[PDB]
Amino acid sequence: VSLPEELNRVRLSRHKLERWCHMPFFAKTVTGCFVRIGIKPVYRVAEITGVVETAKVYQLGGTRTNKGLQLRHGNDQRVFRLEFVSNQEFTESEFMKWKEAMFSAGMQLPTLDEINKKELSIKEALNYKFNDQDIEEIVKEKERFRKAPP
Amino acid sequence: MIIPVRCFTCGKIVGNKWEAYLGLLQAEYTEGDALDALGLKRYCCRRMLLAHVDLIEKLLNYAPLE
Amino acid sequence: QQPMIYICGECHTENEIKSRDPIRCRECGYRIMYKKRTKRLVVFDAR
Amino acid sequence: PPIDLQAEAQHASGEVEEPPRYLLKFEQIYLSKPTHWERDGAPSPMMPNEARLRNLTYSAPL
Ligand SMILES: [Zn+2]
Ligand SMILES: [Zn+2]
Repeated sequence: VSLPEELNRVRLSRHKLERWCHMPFFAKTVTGCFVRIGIKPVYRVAEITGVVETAKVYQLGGTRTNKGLQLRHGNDQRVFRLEFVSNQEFTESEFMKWKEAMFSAGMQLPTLDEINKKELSIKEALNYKFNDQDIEEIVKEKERFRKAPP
Repeated sequence: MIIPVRCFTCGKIVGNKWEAYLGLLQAEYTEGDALDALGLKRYCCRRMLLAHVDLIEKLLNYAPLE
Repeated sequence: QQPMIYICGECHTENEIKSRDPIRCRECGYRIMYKKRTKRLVVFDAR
Repeated sequence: PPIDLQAEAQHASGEVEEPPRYLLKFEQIYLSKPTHWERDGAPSPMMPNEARLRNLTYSAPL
């Protein structure tokens, strides 16, 4: 990956990740994507490694989630909430900030052709058919963090 | 169900007075006194408020369509 | 160009139920759903 | 009346058998509240309006 435009395909926009905040195998949906996280002119494209748990429930638009996200910027890896991610796309410098983070960690750089099998997973995650026994587990997520009377 | 907009017989608007009438009804006014205060003298007009049933208050009890 | 959006009963929330998808709300899983108002034009004379 | 059933003698023993007999007596009765089970059998409260809209029978299991 040597062009700041192409990483935007595997980038999670905020209008769509809320609609995927309850997609099954979420730990298979977000692991590998990139986000425009908020943390003077420094900002970072973070590596989504895993999904962890925070004890703080925050509202992501209409939905609310205590879920945490295991982000990493080359060497700096920790939990984050879906509150500093923005819907806006990656600028030129922020992608280089990510390259510089990968250069400083010694960690292997993604090849340009590798993205094709990752970007397609999101299309199947969006076009997912809700026919199975997902109802108990989907409804359980909202009742866990939001009161029963609404 | 909700206050008729106009007097069935004569055509006088009676839809803009139900809240006024309810304000009058909070006090011990007899159903006739409220009409007297609102100036509705012909019985055609008076029948409109005297016989009205505000059921819409019951209709609001139902869960809302966000 | 519809994913076939339906309105839940007790949730009142638009849920996407595509063809041959079970009519259940995304939240509460209630089985009752109502079709959303038509997008077709609706006009009355008020008479 | 409580049931008293006696097995039909097969006469396999070659003698007039005294076949085993099974007896049943009904005791306590229970009635749940109105319960709606989704197609999966998951129990949920059956509300009259739910039964009305789903053309269900507003009933409770016994
Ligand atoms: Zn009149
Ligand atoms: Zn629902």
